[PDB]
Amino acid sequence: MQLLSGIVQQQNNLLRAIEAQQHLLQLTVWGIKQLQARILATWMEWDREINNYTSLIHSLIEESQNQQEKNEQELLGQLLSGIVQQQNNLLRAIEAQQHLLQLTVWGIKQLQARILWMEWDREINNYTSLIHSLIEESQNQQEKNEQELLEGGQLLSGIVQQQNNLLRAIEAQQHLLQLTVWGIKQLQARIL
Amino acid sequence: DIQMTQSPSTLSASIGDRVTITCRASEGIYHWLAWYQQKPGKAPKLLIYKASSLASGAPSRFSGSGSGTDFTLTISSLQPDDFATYYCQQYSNYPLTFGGGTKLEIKRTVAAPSVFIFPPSDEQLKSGTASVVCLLNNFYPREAKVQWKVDNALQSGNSQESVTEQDSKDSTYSLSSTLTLSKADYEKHKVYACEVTHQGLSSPVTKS
Amino acid sequence: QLVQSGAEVRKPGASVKVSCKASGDTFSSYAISWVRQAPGQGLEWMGGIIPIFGTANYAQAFQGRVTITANESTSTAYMELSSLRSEDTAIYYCARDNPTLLGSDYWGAGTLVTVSSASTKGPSVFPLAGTAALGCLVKDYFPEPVTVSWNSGALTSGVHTFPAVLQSSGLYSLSSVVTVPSSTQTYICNVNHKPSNTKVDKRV
Repeated sequence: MQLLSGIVQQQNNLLRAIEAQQHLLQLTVWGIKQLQARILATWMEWDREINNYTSLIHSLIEESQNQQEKNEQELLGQLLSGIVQQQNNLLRAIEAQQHLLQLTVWGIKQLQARILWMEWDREINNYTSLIHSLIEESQNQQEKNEQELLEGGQLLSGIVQQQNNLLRAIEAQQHLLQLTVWGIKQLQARIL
Repeated sequence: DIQMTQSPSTLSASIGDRVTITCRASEGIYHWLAWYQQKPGKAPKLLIYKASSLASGAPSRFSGSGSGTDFTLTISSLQPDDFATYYCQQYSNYPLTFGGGTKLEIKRTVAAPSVFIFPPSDEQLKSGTASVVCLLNNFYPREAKVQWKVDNALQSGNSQESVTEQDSKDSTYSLSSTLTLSKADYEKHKVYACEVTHQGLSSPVTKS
Repeated sequence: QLVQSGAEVRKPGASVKVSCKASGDTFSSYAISWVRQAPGQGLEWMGGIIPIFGTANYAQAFQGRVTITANESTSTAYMELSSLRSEDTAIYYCARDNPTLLGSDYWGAGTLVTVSSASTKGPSVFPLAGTAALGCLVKDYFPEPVTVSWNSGALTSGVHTFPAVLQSSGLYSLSSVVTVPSSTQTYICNVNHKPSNTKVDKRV
């Protein structure tokens, strides 16, 4: 039962990571709004919240990596294998998105110092590209998994359904992440 | 800023043919390139995003390709609805920028214009201006030259022209040329003539 | 999903402010672009705003003269263009830039702005004149547009309503023609010009 128990736990690890990511995205959105209001014309607390959620997500990603390793090892039919791979896919998307979020945080902080880049751009582009491919690969795995269900009870179908909601939440998070990159690029243009 | 250059500016092809159009950026834009389709009278419509993804409501006969600085849009077999102006747009960096457009036109057989002349109405001449009109009806291709003439010797340089969009059934153009002159110049001369050259005409046709 | 304000006429040197009304959803997760198109020309990006941040960017050509704002309390975005010149005469579109697509998925209907010294004025309609051709010359109106029918929408085939030309007076002129068998039928063109509130029907 160690695989099935690990797969269930890994679903909760991923949800918790995505939740923590969501709070972090809201903080970067606040930061950008505040910056725009000053060029139109609390930061110590903002730093602390950024540092707290950054630490939290780091520890949640570490737990999810360690659980992934355990499940992949216990795995060694196609359904379970698909479910484990889809956990890996989602995890990779979260790791990638977190790095993009940390690049946006860096941008905010630079802009902030001047209201108190070529390499940045290149890294944003590289990770954005990566994330698009990981989302595409998760969508493909999700179709596959849904097809395997047609050909363990309601437990496995339930997990497949929740993985669809986790991917949906990653996609929504990417939509808003990409919006913060556009906002930081608009602010960058204005100071240059 | 990033300059987008589309090639070719115009293209003719038969319904059922394949075409490729191209978009080139002045610097690398990764895959951050969108194509839009626009019909006259209408807003643009997204067809392709991120260089190669089909937008919702775009048929599979469309595809896009490319990366970096060089991009392409391909239609494997043209249907009537695909004849339109296509624009590319980069979303790599601000400010965002469109290409100059590629107009796609329907190819068919040569057809000669039926050509008609209309003299100024008496009611307009009352008031100090004469408008002489000349109609070229249902011809192909678009290239067609009008030469106005008053008392032969006088081939004039004082007119305006207008061409319809291609007809949706027979794929032809029509053209309306207006000769504007003062009441006194109108009433001084006797002979009013319109000389049409065109590919479907062995020789210039003159109605007067 | 994007509702734009009505057509406008202005004199050179004046300003215009055009609006675009969206939903709640649009304003919380999307960007708004403004894109113009002069008659017969191409699309030109004017600028954009991200309402949740208030950030904006403008094309080089309009730096100094354009302001884009968006107030989240009415989910309305605006575009204000100053020092209007005649070459600013165009259809102005708002567009929703979607960050999942990196493209514009929704467009407004467009707003005609005409920049000129002419006063609003209905058209004068003069006639013209195996098969044969008659027509209507719709002359000396301002501004665009004008609508043309034959026999109250009954006559459709053989009809060509030409694009208006802008004459050297600063007024517009358009012709509309039919081709009909030369072999009893009456023929009237019906010309609507909404800006002046004038409807004229000329027998030919």
